[PDB]
Amino acid sequence: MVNNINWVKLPVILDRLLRHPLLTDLNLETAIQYTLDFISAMGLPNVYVDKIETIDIKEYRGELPCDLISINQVRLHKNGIALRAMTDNFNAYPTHGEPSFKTQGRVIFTSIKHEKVDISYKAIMLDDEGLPLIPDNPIFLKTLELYIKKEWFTILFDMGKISPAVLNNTQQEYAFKAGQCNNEFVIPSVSEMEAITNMWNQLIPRVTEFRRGFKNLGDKEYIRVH
Amino acid sequence: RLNNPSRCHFGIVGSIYNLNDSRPFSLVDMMKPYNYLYDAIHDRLNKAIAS
Repeated sequence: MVNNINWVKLPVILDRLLRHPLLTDLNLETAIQYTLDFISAMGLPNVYVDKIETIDIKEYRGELPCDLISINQVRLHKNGIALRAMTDNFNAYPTHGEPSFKTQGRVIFTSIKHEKVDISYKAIMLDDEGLPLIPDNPIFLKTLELYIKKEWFTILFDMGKISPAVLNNTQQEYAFKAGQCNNEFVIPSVSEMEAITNMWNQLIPRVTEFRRGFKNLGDKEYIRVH
Repeated sequence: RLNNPSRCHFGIVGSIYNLNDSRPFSLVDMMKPYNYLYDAIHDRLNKAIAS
């Protein structure tokens, strides 16, 4: 992302929606739901807060933090070796190698019995109130406004209170701005393009940045002169 | 030596294959960059084979 994620409170979207006389019955209760829906449907990683938190494994199982939504990586606390997805179907079940993990709910199923693991996970930036906190990027705000507008007009059109042309125009505008926001939050910055360039041009390829925490994904690959 | 009492040396005899009072640029030295490029490119070849 070229731009920065300056955070603002949720009713900044209701500043903008309620200009429209047909969206005057929207509330913070509706804003919260549709904003979470938009955050998830877009799936932009720059909107989440990067956090690292260590837990202990009792026996191939560990308690997971409360605010976790996705896991960037899991590693062993003492070695630093990263973990992979567990393809095994019989992990903690005995009969009569390289470590791995799996996460479903509040439980993480590792292949280690008793060890501490570091989890780099993503969460949502919250407000002083326990509510989501949205970027103030006007592209993001306009796209979220159009999302909420499109949902409300879909309801009104199912009722027959909106002309079909109106809903078609709203959907068209929302689709274009959804593409625009997706590209805005995804296209690399200049500093990120240096990382991508250092990853791309490698006379001797580096294919083991997963073992580390992708620390050296972006380091330059310096060849000595002979 | 017959006429110079100062001319003496040791059992060690040898030579440097250098150019013009410089350090020697041996054959391995002038082939080594190509060997390193060969190794890198064949690393690429092995990974392409594996994939």
